[PDB]
Amino acid sequence: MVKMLVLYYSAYGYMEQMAKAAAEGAREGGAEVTLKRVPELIDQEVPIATPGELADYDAIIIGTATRYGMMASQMKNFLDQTGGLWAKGALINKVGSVMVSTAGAELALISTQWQMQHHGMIIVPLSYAYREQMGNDVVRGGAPYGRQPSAQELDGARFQGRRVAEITAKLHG
Amino acid sequence: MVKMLVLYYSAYGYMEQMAKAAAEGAREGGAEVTLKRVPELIDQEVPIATPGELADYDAIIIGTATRYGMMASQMKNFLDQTGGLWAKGALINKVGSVMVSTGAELALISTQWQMQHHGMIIVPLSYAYREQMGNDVVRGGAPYGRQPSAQELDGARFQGRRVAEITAKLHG
Amino acid sequence: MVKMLVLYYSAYGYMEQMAKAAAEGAREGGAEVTLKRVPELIDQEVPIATPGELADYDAIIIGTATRYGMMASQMKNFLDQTGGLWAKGALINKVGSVMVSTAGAELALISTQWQMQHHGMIIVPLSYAYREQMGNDVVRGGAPYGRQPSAQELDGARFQGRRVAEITAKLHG
Amino acid sequence: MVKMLVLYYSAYGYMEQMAKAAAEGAREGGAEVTLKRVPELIDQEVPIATPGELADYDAIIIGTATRYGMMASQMKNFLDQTGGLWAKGALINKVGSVMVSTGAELALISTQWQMQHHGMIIVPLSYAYREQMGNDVVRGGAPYGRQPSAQELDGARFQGRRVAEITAKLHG
Ligand SMILES: Cc1cc2nc3c(=O)[nH]c(=O)nc-3n(C[C@H](O)[C@H](O)[C@H](O)COP(=O)(O)O)c2cc1C
Ligand SMILES: Cc1cc2nc3c(=O)[nH]c(=O)nc-3n(C[C@H](O)[C@H](O)[C@H](O)COP(=O)(O)O)c2cc1C
Ligand SMILES: Cc1cc2nc3c(=O)[nH]c(=O)nc-3n(C[C@H](O)[C@H](O)[C@H](O)COP(=O)(O)O)c2cc1C
Ligand SMILES: Cc1cc2nc3c(=O)[nH]c(=O)nc-3n(C[C@H](O)[C@H](O)[C@H](O)COP(=O)(O)O)c2cc1C
Ligand SMILES: [Cl-]
Ligand SMILES: [Cl-]
Ligand SMILES: [Cl-]
Ligand SMILES: [Cl-]
Repeated sequence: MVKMLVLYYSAYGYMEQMAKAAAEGAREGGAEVTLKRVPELIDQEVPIATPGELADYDAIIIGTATRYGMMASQMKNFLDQTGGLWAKGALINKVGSVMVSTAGAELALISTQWQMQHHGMIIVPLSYAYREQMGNDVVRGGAPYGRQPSAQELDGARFQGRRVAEITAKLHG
Repeated sequence: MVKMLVLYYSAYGYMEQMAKAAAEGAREGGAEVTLKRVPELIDQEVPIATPGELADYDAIIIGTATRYGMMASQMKNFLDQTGGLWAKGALINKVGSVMVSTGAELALISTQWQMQHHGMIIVPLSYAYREQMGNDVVRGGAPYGRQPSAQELDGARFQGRRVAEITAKLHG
Repeated sequence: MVKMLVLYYSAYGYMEQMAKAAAEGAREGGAEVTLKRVPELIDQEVPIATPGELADYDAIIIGTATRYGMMASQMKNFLDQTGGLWAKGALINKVGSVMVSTAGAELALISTQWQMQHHGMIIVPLSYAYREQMGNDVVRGGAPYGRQPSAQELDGARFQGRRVAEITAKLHG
Repeated sequence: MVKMLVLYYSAYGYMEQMAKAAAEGAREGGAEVTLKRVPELIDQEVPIATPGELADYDAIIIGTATRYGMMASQMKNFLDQTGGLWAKGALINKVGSVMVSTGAELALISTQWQMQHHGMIIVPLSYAYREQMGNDVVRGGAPYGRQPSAQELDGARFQGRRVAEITAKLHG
């Protein structure tokens, strides 16, 4: 099995739920998933991650709450202490993906993906067209969509997780 | 073999050379490569691409000249005519990569934005490796010194081959 | 009186209404306002603008519809033909401001403001804190807020226009 | 006189020199200038600034060193502690400007983002003038040639004075 790290920062519990969704989706993708959160400057049942352990995974999904469109200082400060890993090129060709929350945050997405790109990580974006197709799909199936994540957002997170998982699996097998 | 499109816009021939380098590297990666340029609004021997043919490739490398840090209008206007492909989701899970020439970070971000919204899998530059290269070629006995330098061309080749191999692994 | 140009691109009539609001607000700011739209690649009573006329105004407000978070090709193509003006430095120290529509578009705002910045134009941003204060204000006054622009958005546009106008007036008097 | 704060973060002394240049230029613009640096997480003779004092100035110039194209964490962490000032709207209509050192367009965009959301009036670089400068000093008889060059320092000074005069006009 490929190993995936779901690393998140949640200020109000939203991004945590999104992260759990992504992790579940990734487990359904046949990956060994570990859920962790970044240090502070809330579910304590979730272990706190270290910057140096990121090289121990084949894929890394980063999700973070946002403040007025920018990265949360916690996630950015966490990723800033991965200079050694960068110097080694330890994260090169590892699969990565980013989730952001505004509970629009394009700048945050760009910044997080910037830090991930400079590590040489392969980036898996959102499936936008599919995510707008989803409403029509669930309408056809007989169950239309309609601070706390909706069903559509969670489904999107799950799908994202599984997609990243399968892609990683393809890259290792 | 996986099929790759090296699509470029060059205002003065720089990005054309970079594109040829990338295409060569991709050929060395065991990929079937097609080199094409976007329409205007100088090498006429290089075929002009159509927006709708992008779905016919397993991987797409986009290189563009930049103006004061932004995307060239040609490339953006070309990519703006892929609305149908987006609606179909024709480019989802296709491997992509971006080269930019003049710093032009904003252009990189915009091009990668358009490629991301198509759901394309993005392959970035190997930055740490790109600083390692100087020391490498110094150890080898051949240090690096309008027209791309040897280091930049080698970087383009490496990028192309990397994308090629990644695509091959994703399709094999 | 200071002269202001309200230049806009509207695909579906939203940004046009926002632009009219901004223009009215600017007139209330004591400025001589001219409303224009960029060429195509819809109110034909509104004159089409030329790239070279931008130097004839003390202030320029740019509003544009957005496509998946990016600038509309019309506005960008229009601003791309102002190379001569840039070469002269004709727009240096002229007051500028940007409105964007998604009928979030942070990247579009950044790009438009990028083109305006490289001309050396003085940038007047949105009054964010005031714009969230506005709801509470109109609630206190006895008239709470609640494809087609809402009352709050139009009021924001008007306020923006007047603010830009007064700032420009201060810079010329 | 209008009051201006030149707030900077320097990792290796470059942005410190740029900041001194900007402060000098602003003094020549008839402004009362205070030079300060952000806290850490080398010149101890330069006073350390507090997040809440930013409202005491008519104009604020922010200069910061950059790391791989992004904002330095120090400056961003400092500006993140101005939530109260934002809630009050204390920095609305105050004149602002940004200098960045290494291309670092993303850092410029982020810093200007934080300054914009405070409602600060933004004064950019004079780019066309900054390419005019070389030809100017060539005509004058003194062509330009880790430590900022004469052209960069002159640019910093010009920026400072420009911001100063603009602020003075906005308060006069
Ligand atoms: C996530 C991340 C990405 C980085 N990307 C680059 C890079 O693209 N180019 C580079 O020269 N250094 C990069 N670095 C290294 C830093 O920019 C910095 O040069 C290094 O950590 C040493 O910094 P210092 O000696 O000034 O403390 C990166 C570091 C991190 C943590
Ligand atoms: C490169 C590209 C990316 C696009 N990404 C999105 C997207 O992420 N979400 C979306 O709703 N539409 C997306 N579109 C579709 C456009 O937003 C637009 O709706 C389409 O071109 C037709 O719109 P129009 O009739 O207003 O011209 C994209 C189109 C292109 C060409
Ligand atoms: C809105 C705008 C902003 C520009 N900003 C810059 C700039 O910051 N630096 C620069 O060298 N040229 C700038 N230019 C000029 C163009 O980048 C370009 O160099 C010039 O128009 C001539 O281009 P060409 O000879 O390749 O056609 C700007 C042009 C426009 C229209
Ligand atoms: C520099 C800066 C800019 C801010 N801009 C905005 C803004 O544009 N809109 C907004 O709602 N809050 C803005 N804020 C407030 C923060 O988003 C945040 O709500 C505030 O710091 C308190 O949030 P917290 O309790 O979640 O930490 C800004 C704060 C700072 C420091
Ligand atoms: Cl959250
Ligand atoms: Cl070129
Ligand atoms: Cl519109
Ligand atoms: Cl420095």
